[PDB]
Amino acid sequence: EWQENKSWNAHFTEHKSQGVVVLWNENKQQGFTNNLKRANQAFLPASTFKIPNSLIALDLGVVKDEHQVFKWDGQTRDIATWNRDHNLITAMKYSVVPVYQEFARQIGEARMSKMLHAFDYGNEDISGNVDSFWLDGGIRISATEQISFLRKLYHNKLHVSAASQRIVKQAMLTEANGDYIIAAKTGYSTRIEPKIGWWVGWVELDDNVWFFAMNMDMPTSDGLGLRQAITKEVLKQEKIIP
Repeated sequence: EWQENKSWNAHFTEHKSQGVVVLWNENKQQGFTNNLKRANQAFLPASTFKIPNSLIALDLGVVKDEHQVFKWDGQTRDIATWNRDHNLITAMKYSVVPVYQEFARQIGEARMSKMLHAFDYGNEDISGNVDSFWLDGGIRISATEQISFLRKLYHNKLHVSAASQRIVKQAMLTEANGDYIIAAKTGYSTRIEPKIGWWVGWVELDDNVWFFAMNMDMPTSDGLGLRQAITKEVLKQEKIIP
């Protein structure tokens, strides 16, 4: 049910990179990766934690819906797109950390901990500050664990409302055309070594769904475009996208 495909290493080597891509074929119930060991290594989730954070904040009524406006607190920060008003759609699109830090404080430690246990998310450990544990605390998740969590979200089987799950899946929409749809989230963990980049989500076709999770070494921010580019080279090679 898990097969290793070392030919995908060519895509990492040609881009002067090191990492893992994991794919799951939903119709055939089979997994594929270039590296079984790194596929089961657990890291900080960084901004991929926006998926479970959104679901918990909607189910508890901390966020009313995808149109509610969260006003800029007034403080300038290094990322320009953060210095304005946002809704859930634009906060996910531009990875707006301060909006999600406010969500976490309103949820509080006790509810965050007990809701994550329900989703069986990684090592289920939230030790550290209630508003940064996913950036520099004790929570850890592997690429094969991201896939388990995403399949449950896709089939509306997490223990929250169907409506909450549909709103978060809409907010993950990244790309669509006549050939495929991609729903996904990026991450970048820089506070604790080793510094890594993430991309997790799925490709919906007419007759099948392909789940994916990838992470890669990211010693500096110059390689961030490679999260998406290396994943799309694997998808083209396997004939999932043209």
